[PDB]
Amino acid sequence: EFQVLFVLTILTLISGTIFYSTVEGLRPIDALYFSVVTLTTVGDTPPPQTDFGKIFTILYIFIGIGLVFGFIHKLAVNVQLPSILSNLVP
Amino acid sequence: EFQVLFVLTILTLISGTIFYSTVEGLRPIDALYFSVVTLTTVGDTPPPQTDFGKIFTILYIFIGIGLVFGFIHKLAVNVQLPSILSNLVP
Amino acid sequence: EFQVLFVLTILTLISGTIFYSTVEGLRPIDALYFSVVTLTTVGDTPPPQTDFGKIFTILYIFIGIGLVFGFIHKLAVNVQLPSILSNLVP
Amino acid sequence: EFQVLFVLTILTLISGTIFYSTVEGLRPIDALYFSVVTLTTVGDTPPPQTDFGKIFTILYIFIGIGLVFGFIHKLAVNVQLPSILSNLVP
Ligand code: NA
Ligand code: NA
Ligand code: NA
Ligand code: NA
Ligand code: NA
Ligand code: NA
Repeated sequence: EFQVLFVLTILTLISGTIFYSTVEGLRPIDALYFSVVTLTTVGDTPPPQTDFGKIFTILYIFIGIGLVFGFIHKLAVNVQLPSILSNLVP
Repeated sequence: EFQVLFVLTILTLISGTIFYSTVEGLRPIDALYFSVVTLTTVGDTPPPQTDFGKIFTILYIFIGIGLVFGFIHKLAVNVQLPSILSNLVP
Repeated sequence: EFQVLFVLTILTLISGTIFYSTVEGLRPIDALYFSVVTLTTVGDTPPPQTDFGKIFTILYIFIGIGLVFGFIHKLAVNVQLPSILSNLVP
Repeated sequence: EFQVLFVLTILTLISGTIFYSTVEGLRPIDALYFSVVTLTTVGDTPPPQTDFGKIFTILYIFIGIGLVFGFIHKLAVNVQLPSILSNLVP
């Protein structure tokens, strides 16, 4: 489960990194950052400047938001919860 | 269900596209983009400049956020989940 | 329930409108807009410029986000859902 | 539960405050603000300017978003709900 959401999240971010670095001309790290803050809805960066960028982003949001939060709802619910929960036991 | 959330999401975005292109003077694609990042809460674009735009946006957020995420909670929960889940079966 | 979440959401937004118009010097409509996009996490506007504004916003987010989404999870789950659901019945 | 989510949220924000004030050169209050709007997804501030800042932020989002909302889903669900609910009783 977690490992699978891990991989799926990775592929989604890799695709975003390749897309924005190519079409929006971003450095890879900036392309990855944009992909991450977009899918997590933080959206603290300027929007895409090209129409291709805008269209892809719209589809990217709809298809990737569900996956990213599903993964997050496990990274802390099935991995970080116990580590802290079990330790909260004297 | 999915098909219905599909259509409802479409109508909501169409209304947003017409509204922002007319009142905020955005090109249709930019009006659609603003509508999408607003309802998904990414909000990476500058806010509306007119009071009419601000008022509509406030109402648009409250009435459309629930629908958009409901749709998303199906596009990946009842459509993208199986496609990957079932295939995860040797 | 809905009517109560309605009122609670209203009071929260009224407080935000008064606060930002006074401390950040925003016109009331802009103060209301900032309050709304902040609590719904759209956050498409520039952040507060004063330290008082930043501190209040931090507390405002933590105390109001839960309420605002609870209300939203009813405005469409217990009000907009039936209207469309029941009508989907031939 | 609440008290524990309280503390965990605190530590996460303290780490963010120290990180951004040091690496991005922000005043402590601004570092705390950035940490808060990032983890709650409001993201109304300019993104980090350094690559170290971008990388940390990516990891910070994935590890802290779940915790922050879990806490929020208690600050109003197990603390602010009764206070208003019980009082709604004549
Ligand atoms: Na956001
Ligand atoms: Na945002
Ligand atoms: Na912004
Ligand atoms: Na958000
Ligand atoms: Na933003
Ligand atoms: Na800007």
